[PDB]
Amino acid sequence: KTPREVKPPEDLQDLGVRFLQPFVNLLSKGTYWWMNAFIKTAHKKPIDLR
Amino acid sequence: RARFVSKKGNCNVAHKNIREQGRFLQDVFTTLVDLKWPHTLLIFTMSFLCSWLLFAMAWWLIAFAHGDLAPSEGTAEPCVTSIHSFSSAFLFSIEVQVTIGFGGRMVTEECPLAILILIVQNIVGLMINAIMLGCIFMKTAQAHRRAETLIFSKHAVIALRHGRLCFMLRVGDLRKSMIISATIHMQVVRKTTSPEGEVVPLHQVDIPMENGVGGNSIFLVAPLIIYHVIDANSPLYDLAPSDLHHHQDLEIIVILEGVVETTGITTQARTSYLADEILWGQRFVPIVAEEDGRYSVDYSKFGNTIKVPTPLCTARQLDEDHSLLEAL
Amino acid sequence: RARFVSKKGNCNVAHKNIREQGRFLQDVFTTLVDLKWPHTLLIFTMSFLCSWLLFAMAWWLIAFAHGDLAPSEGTAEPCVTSIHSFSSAFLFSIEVQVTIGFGGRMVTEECPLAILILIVQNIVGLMINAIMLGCIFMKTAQAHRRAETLIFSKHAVIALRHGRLCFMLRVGDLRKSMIISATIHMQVVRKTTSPEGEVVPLHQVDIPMENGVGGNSIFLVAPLIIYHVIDANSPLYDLAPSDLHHHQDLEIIVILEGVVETTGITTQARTSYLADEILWGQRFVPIVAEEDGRYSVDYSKFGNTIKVPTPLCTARQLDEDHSLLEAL
Amino acid sequence: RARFVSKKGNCNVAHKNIREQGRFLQDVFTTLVDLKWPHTLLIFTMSFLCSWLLFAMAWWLIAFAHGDLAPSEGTAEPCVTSIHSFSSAFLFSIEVQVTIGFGGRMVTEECPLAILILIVQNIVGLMINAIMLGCIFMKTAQAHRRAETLIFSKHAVIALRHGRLCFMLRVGDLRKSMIISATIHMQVVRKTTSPEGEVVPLHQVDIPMENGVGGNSIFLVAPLIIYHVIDANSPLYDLAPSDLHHHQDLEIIVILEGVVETTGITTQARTSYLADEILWGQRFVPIVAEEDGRYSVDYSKFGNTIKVPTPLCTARQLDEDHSLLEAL
Amino acid sequence: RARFVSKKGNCNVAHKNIREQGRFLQDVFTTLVDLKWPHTLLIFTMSFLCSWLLFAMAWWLIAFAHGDLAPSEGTAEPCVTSIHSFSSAFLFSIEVQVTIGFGGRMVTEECPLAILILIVQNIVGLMINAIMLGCIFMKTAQAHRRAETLIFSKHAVIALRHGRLCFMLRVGDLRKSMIISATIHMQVVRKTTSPEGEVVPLHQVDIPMENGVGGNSIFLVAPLIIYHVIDANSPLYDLAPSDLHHHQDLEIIVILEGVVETTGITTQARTSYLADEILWGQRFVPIVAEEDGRYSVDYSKFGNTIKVPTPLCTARQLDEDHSLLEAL
Ligand SMILES: Nc1ncnc2c1ncn2[C@@H]1O[C@H](COP(=O)(O)OP(=O)(O)OP(=O)(O)O)[C@@H](O)[C@H]1O
Ligand SMILES: Nc1ncnc2c1ncn2[C@@H]1O[C@H](COP(=O)(O)OP(=O)(O)OP(=O)(O)O)[C@@H](O)[C@H]1O
Ligand SMILES: Nc1ncnc2c1ncn2[C@@H]1O[C@H](COP(=O)(O)OP(=O)(O)OP(=O)(O)O)[C@@H](O)[C@H]1O
Ligand SMILES: Nc1ncnc2c1ncn2[C@@H]1O[C@H](COP(=O)(O)OP(=O)(O)OP(=O)(O)O)[C@@H](O)[C@H]1O
Repeated sequence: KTPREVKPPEDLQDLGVRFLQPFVNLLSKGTYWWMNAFIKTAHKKPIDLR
Repeated sequence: RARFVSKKGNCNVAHKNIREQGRFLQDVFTTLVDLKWPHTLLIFTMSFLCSWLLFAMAWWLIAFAHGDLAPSEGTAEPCVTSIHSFSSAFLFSIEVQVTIGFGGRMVTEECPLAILILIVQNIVGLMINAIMLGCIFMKTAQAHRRAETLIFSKHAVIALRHGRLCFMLRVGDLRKSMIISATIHMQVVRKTTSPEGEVVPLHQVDIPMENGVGGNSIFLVAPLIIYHVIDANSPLYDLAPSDLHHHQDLEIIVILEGVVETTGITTQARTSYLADEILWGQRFVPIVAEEDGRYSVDYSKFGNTIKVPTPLCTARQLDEDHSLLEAL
Repeated sequence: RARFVSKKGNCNVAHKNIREQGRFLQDVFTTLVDLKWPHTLLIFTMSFLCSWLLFAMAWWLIAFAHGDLAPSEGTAEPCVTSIHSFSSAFLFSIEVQVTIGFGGRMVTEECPLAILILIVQNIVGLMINAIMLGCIFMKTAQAHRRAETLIFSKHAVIALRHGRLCFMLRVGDLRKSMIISATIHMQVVRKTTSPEGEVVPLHQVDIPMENGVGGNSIFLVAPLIIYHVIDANSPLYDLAPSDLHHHQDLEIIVILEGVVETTGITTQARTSYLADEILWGQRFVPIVAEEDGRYSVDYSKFGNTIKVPTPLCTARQLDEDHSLLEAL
Repeated sequence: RARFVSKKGNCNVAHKNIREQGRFLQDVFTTLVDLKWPHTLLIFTMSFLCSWLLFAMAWWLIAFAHGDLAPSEGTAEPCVTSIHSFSSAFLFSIEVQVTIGFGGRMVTEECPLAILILIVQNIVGLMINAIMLGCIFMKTAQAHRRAETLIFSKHAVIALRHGRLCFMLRVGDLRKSMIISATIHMQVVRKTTSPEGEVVPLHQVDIPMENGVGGNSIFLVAPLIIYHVIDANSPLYDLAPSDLHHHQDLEIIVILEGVVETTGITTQARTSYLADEILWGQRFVPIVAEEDGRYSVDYSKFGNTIKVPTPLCTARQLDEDHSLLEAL
Repeated sequence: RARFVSKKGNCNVAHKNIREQGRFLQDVFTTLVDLKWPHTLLIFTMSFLCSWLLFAMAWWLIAFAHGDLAPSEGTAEPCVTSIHSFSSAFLFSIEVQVTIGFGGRMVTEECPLAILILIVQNIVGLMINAIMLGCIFMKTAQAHRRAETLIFSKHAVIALRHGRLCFMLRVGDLRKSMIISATIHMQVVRKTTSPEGEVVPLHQVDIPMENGVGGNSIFLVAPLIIYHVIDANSPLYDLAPSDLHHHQDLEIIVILEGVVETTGITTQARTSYLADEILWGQRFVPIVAEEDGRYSVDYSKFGNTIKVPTPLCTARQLDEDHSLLEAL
């Protein structure tokens, strides 16, 4: 009966404003696939501080 | 003191001694549709098994009555080619009814009764197949998968709007798929009594939502707030703070009814709020923000509210003191 | 003096000399759907039989025109392999159209006309199969199996509520499956007359249910009471006790319309009450009780009422004496 | 001077130069559903023919590329057993895609490319079969077969009811099958003009039916009369007798919308009445009589009326003279 | 500053951090229905491939465990006739599950475990086939192909009607197929605030369409104009010209909901107008003309308007100056 379900900070504590590895898997945490995505927009649009 | 409807739409009421029986032979389909998947699966599988085995026994018995298992003399031709064991007749029945028909075991003209059996099994196979397929269809077109995504905050708040003290609650839809003709029926329930004296345990009063038109339809894309303005005609016009509590006979039944976008069928979600869950004097914090070229519905902190004081008396005494202060 | 609608929803009215004919070739499907199960079964079975036999005659005739039954000379190859009797051609037709195709009797290139027959029978088989399956579907998705569980007490009572004399009746749903947008249309019917003089035999006045919103939707989980408040605009405002009786031209048609939960389709139940069944001066006893952690709808004694006196005069004379006592 | 809607529901309006194109690849299904039966039949048949012939050419070409038509040397085994003519490959394609598979001509391991072709043809066969069957279903579940039985008298009459001059018409349902939530939208249409001056050719004003509740639902079992009470808010409040005629720009669009009983889908019938068909000063004779233990709806003389005089002036001048006679 | 709904019905709002997960194993069907055609096709094809290959491995393994690939001694009979390569077992699996069954490779009584495998594969084949076919059906019965033909002019105009300043817009239907119970829900949205102070980003007020009955249903055959009369209760009663502009927080959400004629299911189209698209002081030119014995809806110049001046102040100041000029 008991799922001991969850308290995931990866999404929750992030609250929607974050930039780092934890939500990414160990694989990307070694190979920066998320960082690939992050750079993906830097071509189509100049980055900004917001 | 039970909840009328669970916080997840469960109608928490047992029937206990219906008089009559069920539907003669139509309740089969209805009771078949809404039912746990593995049980329905098993029922259909076992229907196919029994249909196969029955005609398997039939074919085997026919071959045995034709005197076709013993002789193998070469002269007399079988009712059906090359069957020597009940296993053979069973394979044959499967080949027939599933419409496979390999050919190594084949019906012959030597037994017209066997031809009758063939016709019978084909007709039965088509009938049972169409029944199973109609059931599987109307089951795979099932609703209430969406009715679980239609979320409702665990709490409802009251506040002051337009100088009036109106009961509110936030509604939530999580799927991008759209509900059509989304209609709200807030409905307060309690054990209330007429002046003449009759009391009914679960009395039900349709409390109208405050809509600029007055109707009950909404257009839910971003999870919004549903609210009732408490007027002297609303039963909640005698409600006061601190009267609400989990031991106060009080509950407001919230009904959401609309058409699924992909499937033209209709679904209904239910949620309820008894007295304590109705937080007094708060406001749901706006979970929407103008995103970068977008509207950002922060679904996090969804039902998170904020406390605000208020005149801690009935809307009755609200209008009392208000009339006393306006006619001054 | 017949009942307009039976106590079980039967519209007890015959048509007697419709002018025109029916639907050219679409009435077939509609008249096919709603129809007794064994008759529909038999119709489909016999459709399959005739479809099989027709092409059976076709194949047999082709083999016979090819000069393929007599010779067996060994040289000339048949249109279709190894058929020697009409029984053979019939087995072949069944194998083809049911998509079994054992193989002992098989189409050959020697007759292109036979290839045409094969194409024809396959197309016809698929068309007839899809028709039968669509019909079986829309029949197995049939409604009004639920419309029988929607029960209504054999009697309706009037009493005093809010100092007002309102006509009531209890509604009942026996299935745990839920009806969506359950809507009530109480409708009084009699042979009434305009002031100018025209009378119509079955005149129909939609008598509005008293709903806190004013609309006609309900939320029926526990079998509740539907009621109309008799106002000077209600036609029943001239009604009096002892005016009701089984020989008083009077009847109130009760309509329940909603969407089945599992099948998004809509159903309607009907019940009616003529003058005598409308018990004067009673109250339906509350059949609900707070069970142990539950709400106990005692479905037994469902329509059992209790007698209560009342001013035995018209709501007209009610307001007359009430105005006389209030302006005193 | 055309009729907006024909006396049989035909929307007598052409579009003439829609800007854009149609639906990319979904209009196929919609345009497929509502379409004459033989044309749809032919389309499906010819789809099956082309699907069979295409893979027939495929198999034949494969056998010919394998060098399997010429040699018959006995050693080299074919891609597919025993095909020697394009007729053979065509029979094989039919056996495969129709799932017959006699066996005399059978796929062999000697050509994996042939195995690919087999997989391809089976997938295509299942996809095309499901498409054809879904189309045949939603076509055999078609509506508007009932929408033809919903009849409407060729004429509409006005008379005096409740001292008021109300426009009427009789409605008719010929099927014993019941319509659910039968809703009326009478709608007068003409080339009318705002005070500011703008005129629109087919202006449309929803003229409300007089219902005791006020809503637009009815309960049609015995063919009854629909009627509008002409109030100072009704556009017909400036209408007079002898103003109606087939050259008077005037028409009242009558809409009937409800759910078919057997098929939970919705249908709509349309009928219209321009000025002349609106007979002035008559009453539809009651075509119902209390039969022997039954209600006899004499469907004969269905729309037959009876002439009755009336003040031959506008409801405007009606209220004028009425106020002059009451304030006297 | 994004658009709430795109000019083509796209709900331009992202969810961003839903708390929970999806539907356990029912979201499969819903997410399956509405999905790009080639992706769904591929999913079903690959389901058939995996189902075939799995049992192919099964049959091959069984033949190999029976010691049936090596010997070919002639004495021991196989579990299944004449398979010598995994290619053989794969062809056999395809023949079985597709119900073809040529016959050259056929199940034998020598392995009851093989009979079990046969039963298993037939049951799985029927289950998967019914699932695929139900999905293909409810996908081919898809809506929103019609919802694209329901067109709306890129602009909305205001003008004077009945001496009143009413917001308008023209609606358009391009298909001759009819929508049933076509209902309009104009709904203005902005970031508005209660007097007490709470602001909500996307607040939503159902602005009622001006209908002679008051309801929200229409009857769209010729593309007509929808309009709201701006009353002191309308939120737009504080609107003024030159207040509208693409940087004015303002938008009016237009909802069209009805039943498709051929498919009894319901569809919804959406269009929106922010402040600038709301052209001030114009009138849509009548695109209808009485054709030769017909009504000519010139669908060209569909949304083309004409400019007309007007008092360039709020409906508030309209009633201000109007009361000042009438009480003079
Ligand atoms: N961010 C969210 N996304 C989706 N569903 C949510 C979210 N937050 C809550 N819910 C659902 O709404 C229901 C009631 O919401 P409630 O107001 O209790 O949220 P909560 O538990 O207070 O979480 P939070 O504090 O994040 O709102 C819960 O059953 C929960 O599953
Ligand atoms: N008894 C009836 N049963 C069914 N349909 C009828 C009947 N009478 C008329 N109709 C249909 O109603 C439509 C209009 O009816 P109308 O009032 O013209 O009847 P009618 O032609 O005057 O015949 P009658 O004089 O018998 O009423 C016609 O298209 C007709 O098909
Ligand atoms: N306990 C019950 N459960 C289900 N259906 C019932 C029950 N009681 C009555 N009904 C149904 O309701 C219909 C009318 O109800 P009615 O008021 O006549 O009940 P009744 O016959 O008086 O029985 P009771 O005295 O128990 O109410 C009947 O046709 C009956 O089938
Ligand atoms: N004649 C027409 N037929 C069908 N659709 C049209 C027509 N004219 C415009 N539309 C559609 O209506 C939508 C908005 O209409 P709009 O008023 O912008 O027309 P428009 O672009 O001004 O063309 P026009 O000047 O011909 O009206 C557009 O997306 C367009 O596809």
